[PDB]
Formats: sequence, structure tokens, C-alpha cells
Amino acid sequence: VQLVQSGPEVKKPGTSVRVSCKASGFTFTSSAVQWVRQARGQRLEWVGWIVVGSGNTNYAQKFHERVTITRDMSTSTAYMELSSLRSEDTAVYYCASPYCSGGSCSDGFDIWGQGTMVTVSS
Amino acid sequence: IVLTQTPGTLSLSPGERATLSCRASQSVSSSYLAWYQQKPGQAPRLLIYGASSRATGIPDRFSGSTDFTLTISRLEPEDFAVYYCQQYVGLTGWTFGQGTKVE
Amino acid sequence: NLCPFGEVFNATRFASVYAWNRKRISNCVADYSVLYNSASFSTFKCYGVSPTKLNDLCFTNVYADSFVIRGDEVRQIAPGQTGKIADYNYKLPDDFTGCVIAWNSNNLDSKVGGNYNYLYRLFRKSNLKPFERDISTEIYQAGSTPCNGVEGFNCYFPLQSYGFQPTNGVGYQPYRVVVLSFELLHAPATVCGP
Ligand SMILES: *[C@@H]1O[C@H](CO)[C@@H](O[C@@H]2O[C@H](CO)[C@@H](O)[C@H](O)[C@H]2NC(C)=O)[C@H](O)[C@H]1NC(C)=O
Repeated sequence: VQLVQSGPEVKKPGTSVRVSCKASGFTFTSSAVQWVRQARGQRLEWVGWIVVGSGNTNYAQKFHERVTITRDMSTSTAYMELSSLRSEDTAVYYCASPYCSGGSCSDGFDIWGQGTMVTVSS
Repeated sequence: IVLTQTPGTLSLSPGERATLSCRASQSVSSSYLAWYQQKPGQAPRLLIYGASSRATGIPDRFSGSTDFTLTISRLEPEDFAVYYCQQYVGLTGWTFGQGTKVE
Repeated sequence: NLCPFGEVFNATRFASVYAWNRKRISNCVADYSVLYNSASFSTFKCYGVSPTKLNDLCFTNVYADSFVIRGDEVRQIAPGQTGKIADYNYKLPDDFTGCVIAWNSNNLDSKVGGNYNYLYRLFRKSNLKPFERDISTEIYQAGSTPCNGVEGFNCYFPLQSYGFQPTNGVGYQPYRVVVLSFELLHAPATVCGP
């Protein structure tokens, strides 16, 4: 039971970044994935979440306009893309999900990815 | 919503007990509030969910409870970490508190 | 006195798969050869019966269970299968007898911008029994906490729509599916071929 996150990224200001998390060991298709980001030395900020089965998404108002979360059942993978990157966006992004087995899921986000640094720079 | 997490820093030696406080700006369902522990350099893990229930793997050193707290019955060297509260109420507007650093 | 297949196959609207429309056919002549040799179907698969001998075997009832699903899911409408449709919307028994008929209706059902009037069940507490029709809209509780009518974490609306669009690849195009279930009971056997 793990959630394995993609590697680090370096992007220019104004471009988009694609980050993803591949689930294994649990019923990914019955779970939900939330994304948060953390600047170094700062608090966790919530970005948004997706219900894996439904494909339904909700986003924090701060990023809403430029953030999209999707998923693909065939690879048990959740994806997030943040458009129009700003220098201030530099942060470590994390993904998390509840543990699901059969028809039952846990009541909180027990499974966390490792975190990927995304750098916005010249 | 705004979750106010206090103290900024809690200084307390090992072997002692501590209480961390996350104050909601409104009444919220206890069922959707949770506490996380982030050992620096690592992704956070769930400790308490539903305000009072222990997450799997959480020892009796910890327990749960607008005023939500994390109860630490006793501190061991590995229990010194930044603790965060999270609110899952509704479909959107989920938030985290500032995080309490316990030393 | 022919059976009203036109009312099933040439219907303006089809039911969502989560709430399939069961039409009972009785006391009539079922000219099955019209359907079989129409060559307008992409799928015509018979179980327990030979597709060219359908006229000779009489049944107590014929049930036409009509619904819309997407192409990739057509393979789930079969006995012994599992999956989102096979388990949560419409399940056939392992000993199912009858024929599964389906055709590509992309140019009829897809809309510009997406036709979202067709729904299927994603979340259910358990799998369906054969021919069970569950049309409840109660919020699914994935966790141990009651939803109390409110959607949120671990609280999901059980149904989701199909995004049927004119630009979809075949696997995502809509198909109209009619399953003709052949039931033989202690009965006079009223439906036969010509
Ligand atoms: C649905 O309607 C179509 C159109 O009327 C029917 O197809 C016709 O059937 C007659 C009789 O065999 C043929 O002479 C026509 O050439 C067919 N037209 C087309 C376009 O195929 C069809 O049989 C009807 N379906 C059912 C179940 O009655």
C-alpha cells in the first residue's frame, strides 16, 4: 500500500507543469486524491482534489482558474497540471488518498506520496 | 474557512505531555477534522481523524478529542514534529492550519 | 399479431443503464429474423439459443431490457462478466438465455458539447443480483461516517454521466443495447416465431 509520485520538475515562468501519482497495493479506483503544496519553511496549502471513480474535481479558490486535476484508470494514476506558473509557485507538491479495499475506505488520508519539488525559474 | 493553530512553537522536554490547539472560525463537523504529523523532510502522516479516532499505526502516546485539540499523553524523541490540522468539510474549501512546531 | 419490436428498437429515447427499461412482450409473434438479418447491428450475440432457430423455440415471456452504454462497456453485457456495468447497473445471470443486441448510435445520441443525459452507477454497497434494478440516488458512504444528505469526503453521488461527443473514439461512442431475455415458465408459452 503506497502512492508513488513522479520526479522533480524545472519549468519557466508562464508555462505549465504536469505532476502525477501512481497508486499501488489498494483499490485506487474507489479512492480519492487530494493535492497540497508546501513551500520550504511554510505551512501546507491545499490545492484541490479529485474523486478517482467519478472524475469530479474541486479546487482551492487561489489556484482554481489555472489548475486542472485529472486521472486515468488504466495506469491507476492521478494527474495535476498547474498552468501559468509563477516564481512564487515554487513548492513541493504532495498527493494523498484514503486506503480502499472492496467497498470500504478509510476516514482520512493515510496514504501519502513522497513529494516533488517544482521549480519556477530562469 | 480559517483554521487557527496555536502555539506557533511549543517547547517542552521529552517525557512530558502536551496539548495542541486548532480553532475553527465556525462550528464544523467533528467527523471531518483531522491531525497530521510531519517529521521535517518527509511527507506528513495521519494521526487523528474524525476529531477523535486514531489512525492505523498510531500508539497510545496520542489521542484526539470549534476547539479541537491533539492530545499527547507523552512525548518521545520521535514525537517532535510539526503538527497540522485539516478540515475536509464539504466538497471544496478544505484548509490547513499554520502548523505547530513541537521541540 | 406481430410483437412490437419497433417500439423497442426505433424508440426516440432510451433509458440510462442505471435504470434500464424493461418491456414485457407477450401473446404475439416474434419475427426474430427481421432483427437477425437486418445487418444494422454491430453486435448480435445469442446465449443458450441459436440465432437462426429463434423462431422455432416458444417462450412464456420475452423481456426487452433497453439501455445506453458506451462502446468499451458493451463486452460487459454477458453472463459471467464483471465490471462497472456488469456489477452495478445491469447484471446477467451465468445461465442467462436470450440474445444481446447492440448498435452504434453515435450520430443519434451524441451532442455538441457532450450529451450528459445518460448515467450509470459507479458506487454501490454490493454487486447486483441478476436482473436487479437499483435506481436509488442515495449518497454513497465510502467511509464509516453518515453523509446525512451532504456530499463531501467519502460521500459521493452514486451516478455519473457519460460524456457522449461527436468527436469521441469508438470506445466512447454510445451504443443502444437491447437484451432479449427468454423466459420459459410453467405456462402456455405465448411468444413464438411465424
Ligand atoms: C426500425 O425502422 C427501420 C426503418 O423503417 C426498419 O428498417 C426497414 O425494414 C423494412 C422491412 O424489412 C425494409 O424494407 C427497409 O428497407 C428497412 N429500412 C432500413 C433503413 O433499414 C427496421 O426494421 C425497424 N426496426 C424494427 C425492430 O422494427
